[PDB]
Amino acid sequence: MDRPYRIQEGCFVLPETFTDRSVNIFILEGNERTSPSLNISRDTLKPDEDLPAYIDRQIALMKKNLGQHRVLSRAPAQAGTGNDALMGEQIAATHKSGKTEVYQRQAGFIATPGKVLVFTLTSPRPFDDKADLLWNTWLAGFQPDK
Amino acid sequence: DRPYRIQEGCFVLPETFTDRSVNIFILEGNERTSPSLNISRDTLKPDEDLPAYIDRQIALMKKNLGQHRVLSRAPAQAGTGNDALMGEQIAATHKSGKTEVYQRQAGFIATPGKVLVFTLTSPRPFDDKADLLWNTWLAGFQPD
Amino acid sequence: DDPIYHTSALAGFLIGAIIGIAIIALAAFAFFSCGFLAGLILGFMADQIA
Repeated sequence: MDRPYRIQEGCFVLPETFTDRSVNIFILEGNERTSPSLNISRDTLKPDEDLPAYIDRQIALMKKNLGQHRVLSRAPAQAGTGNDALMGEQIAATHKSGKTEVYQRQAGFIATPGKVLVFTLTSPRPFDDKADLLWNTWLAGFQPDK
Repeated sequence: DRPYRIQEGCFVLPETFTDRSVNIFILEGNERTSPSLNISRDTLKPDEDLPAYIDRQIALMKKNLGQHRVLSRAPAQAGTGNDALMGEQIAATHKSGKTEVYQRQAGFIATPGKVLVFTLTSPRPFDDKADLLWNTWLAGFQPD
Repeated sequence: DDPIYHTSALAGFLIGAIIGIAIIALAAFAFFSCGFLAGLILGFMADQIA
């Protein structure tokens, strides 16, 4: 059968057999330099895999597929505020793309049983106060569907 | 301060952001051998209407994809009744090595200057099931 | 100039067409369409037409 699916522009019906692999991408306008961009992706937990193990597997995937992937920090993260906020984990990490070092924050949360929601910020240069505030303002304003 | 909705919830974004999200739906475990659906976005150039935009997209695909062929172009509708969106759809093929894919793509002006595109892809010529999926998918869209 | 941070042609029909063929023809796309690697999906897409 067909189930509802919601996007910014409206809703439609999707056969329940389809897995959602949508990647949201938000391009922001720069000032003097190129601006960080934002991204939301999805994943499925393996059987008996908890979030820390999932994050480990993702770090390994980044190392296998990218150049010079380097974890700079790993810590708890929170999506939203109040009773419905999601508790998860985040990293900050760099990698090399051609001649340039790319900076990313990536946070994972179990939104529903077995389902991971990932929030990513990507910058072509080191984080600054503006980029950090964007990250925390974005995560804090997420309102999970109840 | 601008709200944004996804399946899992909603949030706020900077005021001037451009949405380049790609919705992607696959039949997991049969991804290489089953139909897939995806939805993408674009922005019209100044003074560019939808027919001219699709003209431009067709040329981009011929330039960037392998042996891209447009087999048909015809009116399309996203949704039903009063709120439906008008647009155009194409049927096409292209290749990546010795793998040929078949696609239907439809584009619509969702809001002023903003294009919404629906793409159905199959590794095989479209059978009756795939045509039914295409038409039920577009007909069920409800603009916000 | 980098499509990860700027508007580009990787949008609309073009990206829709690339995504469909990639799902079928490129095993690596399963990794760039989920989890952490999906953060760089547009970089992967650009490489498929360069």
